[PDB]
Amino acid sequence: AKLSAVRIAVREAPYRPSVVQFPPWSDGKSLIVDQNEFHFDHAFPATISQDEMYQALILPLVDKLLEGFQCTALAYGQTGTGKSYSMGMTPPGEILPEHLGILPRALGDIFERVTARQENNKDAIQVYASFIEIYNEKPFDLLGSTPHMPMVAARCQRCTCLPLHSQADLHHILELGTRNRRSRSHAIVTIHVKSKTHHSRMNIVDLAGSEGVVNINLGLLSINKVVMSMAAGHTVIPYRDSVLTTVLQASLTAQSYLTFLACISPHQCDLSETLSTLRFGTSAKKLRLEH
Ligand SMILES: Nc1ncnc2c1ncn2[C@@H]1O[C@H](COP(=O)(O)OP(=O)(O)O)[C@@H](O)[C@H]1O
Ligand SMILES: [Mn+2]
Repeated sequence: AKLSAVRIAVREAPYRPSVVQFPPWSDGKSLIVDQNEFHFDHAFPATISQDEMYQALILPLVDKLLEGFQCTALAYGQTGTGKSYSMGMTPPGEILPEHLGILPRALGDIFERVTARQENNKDAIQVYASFIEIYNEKPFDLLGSTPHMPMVAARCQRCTCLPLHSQADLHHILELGTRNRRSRSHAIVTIHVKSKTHHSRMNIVDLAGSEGVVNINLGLLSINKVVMSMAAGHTVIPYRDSVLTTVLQASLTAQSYLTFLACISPHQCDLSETLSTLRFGTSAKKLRLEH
């Protein structure tokens, strides 16, 4: 069995001549860069607001998460392309309403839907949040008592989950987790939706720079492998090829959802970096086949 859906989106960062061109005639899921043509499920130009991007890219997942399916939204790309901004990895309180990312918007749609069905349901739903960090291929629980001690054979599930009852709680753990953060640092804030009989996760991954100057994008590449392995039942999925695919092992299963947000720079000087990001995207779309 394979994933329910693997979606790929691209978002252009604010300009400061853009190498990113959105054809005057297109399905709106295409873009051209350096004479090459890329086709994805979404192509957000720099003028698209947080709200629009969330409504189109994540909102749909809230329903799957609620029906019990594991969901992952992963942002990757060159440093400074709006990844952390996009996933809303900064404390909500200090951020203006229009600039709030996916994290706080998703938590709100979750609460609203849980409260709108707390009377008519199969059984009460509990909501928690975990904050993990991968530093130099080593998982760190930023919400635990030892936010500086690697994990092993127990990082997937074992990871302090703090209760969530309001945006205030999300702010707290986002503030806490941040203060516990010390050449690549990826963040994974998982919104856990637990019930007596079901546990579904919404993994919001905010990877570190993909630029250069096992490599640096072992996580990313490892995901593609893992994906292609499920579409053909290789009997042995390479979940351990990287900490990233290990920590997200319970979410990289059949019927689970995965979405990539490729953030790119519109600047000429980042041409090579922007192309790498786009190329990987294409591969992810290719492996995304058969699903
Ligand atoms: N779409 C956007 N709208 C307004 N400001 C943005 C946008 N995207 C990025 N920024 C700003 O650019 C800077 C870098 O964004 P950031 O997400 O931290 O890059 P990254 O996390 O990928 O290294 C931050 O000040 C962020 O607010
Ligand atoms: Mn960042």
